[PDB]
Amino acid sequence: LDLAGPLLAFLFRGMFKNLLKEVRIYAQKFIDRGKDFNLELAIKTRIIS
Amino acid sequence: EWNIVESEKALVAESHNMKNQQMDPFTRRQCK
Amino acid sequence: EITPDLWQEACWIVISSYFDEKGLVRQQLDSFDEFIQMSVQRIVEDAPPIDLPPRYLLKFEQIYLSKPTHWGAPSPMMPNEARLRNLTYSAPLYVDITKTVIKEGEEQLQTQHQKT
Repeated sequence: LDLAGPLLAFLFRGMFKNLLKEVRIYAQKFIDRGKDFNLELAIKTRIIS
Repeated sequence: EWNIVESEKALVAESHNMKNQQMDPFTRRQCK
Repeated sequence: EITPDLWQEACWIVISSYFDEKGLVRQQLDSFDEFIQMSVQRIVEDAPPIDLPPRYLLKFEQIYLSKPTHWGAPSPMMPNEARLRNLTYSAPLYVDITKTVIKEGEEQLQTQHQKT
C-alpha cells in the first residue's frame, strides 16, 4: 500500500529532476556567452512549490 | 472509575455464578 | 499468574492502550513523517552532480526544512488561518550547494552557498 509517504516521494523525484534540468539550461545559456552564471536565478522555485 | 469498578465486580460475579450454564440459544464451532 | 475468565475486562485494556498510544490515522502520520525525515534527504543526496569550454560541479547536500510561515512580516500560519484565507499550509525547503569549478590554465575555486 502506497501511503502519503511513497506517493509524495514519487512526485518529489520528478519535481527534483525538472529543476535540475532548469538549472542545466540556465547554466548553458550563461556559460556560452563567456560570462559567469548565477544559480540563484537558475533555481526555479515554482517547480516543487 | 465507577465503570472499571463495575466491570471487575461483574467479573467476580461471573466467576461466582459458575454452577450450571444450560441456556440453549448460543453456540460455537466444534470442527474436527 | 494467568488471567482466566477475567479476559473480557483484560481484553479491552490492551485495546485501549493501543488506541491511546496510536491514534486511528497513525498510518498516515507515520508515512508522512518518514517521507519528510528520510525520503527527501534521499532523493536529493543521490541526484548526480551536474556539469557542462570549462565546466563546473554544482553539488547539492544537507537539506533543511522550516515551519509553515506566511510572509508583510514572516509569521507562523495557523492551519485554521490557512483554512479561512484559502492559503496552502506548507513549509519552505532549503539545501546546501557548492559551485566548485576548474578551468584551463590550472585555475579553480570552491565557492559554496548554505540553505539555498
